[PDB]
Amino acid sequence: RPESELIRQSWRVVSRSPLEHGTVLFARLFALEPSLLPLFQYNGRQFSSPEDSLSSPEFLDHIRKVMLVIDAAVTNVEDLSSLEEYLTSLGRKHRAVGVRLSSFSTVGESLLYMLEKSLGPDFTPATRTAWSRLYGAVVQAMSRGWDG
Ligand code: HEM
Ligand SMILES: [Ar]
Repeated sequence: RPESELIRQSWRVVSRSPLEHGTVLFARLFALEPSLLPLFQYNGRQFSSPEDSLSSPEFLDHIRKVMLVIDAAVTNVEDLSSLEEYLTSLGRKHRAVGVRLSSFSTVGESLLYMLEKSLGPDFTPATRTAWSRLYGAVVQAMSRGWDG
């Protein structure tokens, strides 16, 4: 505690409808950083517009994969060292597909946006601070996949 409990309580709301909330996360992401759009290359083709991504089964499967990684982080919030090796290889995979490490800061802001809009009154400054810390720890582990 105390960050721990704020994370578990707030995630309970989001995890009721993961694809709907993850849709908000990625809509926001492309609004902030449109140059992330070409990195989702399924069947060797590029999405033209952000709304094109929302029709792609492969893209929606990636939303589910994202939400499952965040769920594992919440389940393990008391000790994240258990996920470190997995997160390092997840970083390496994203480096491989072309994501720059700086772009994970925009992902974090999109995550915070999605929580603010979902929780409304209930997304307190303490809750924000807890999620920033948890997300920061996840990215620090992933960052090792970009060497060092
Ligand atoms: C700008 C942000 C991101 C981009 C452009 C991106 C793109 C991709 C791409 C192209 C793949 C490979 C194809 C696929 O499996 O759908 C992938 C795999 C994956 N991504 Fe992401 N991703 C991003 C962020 C994230 C985040 C934040 C997470 C989790 C916290 C995540 C979790 C995954 C997982 C679990 C896989 C499967 C990895 C594997 O092969 O084992 N991604 N991502
Ligand atoms: Ar997170």
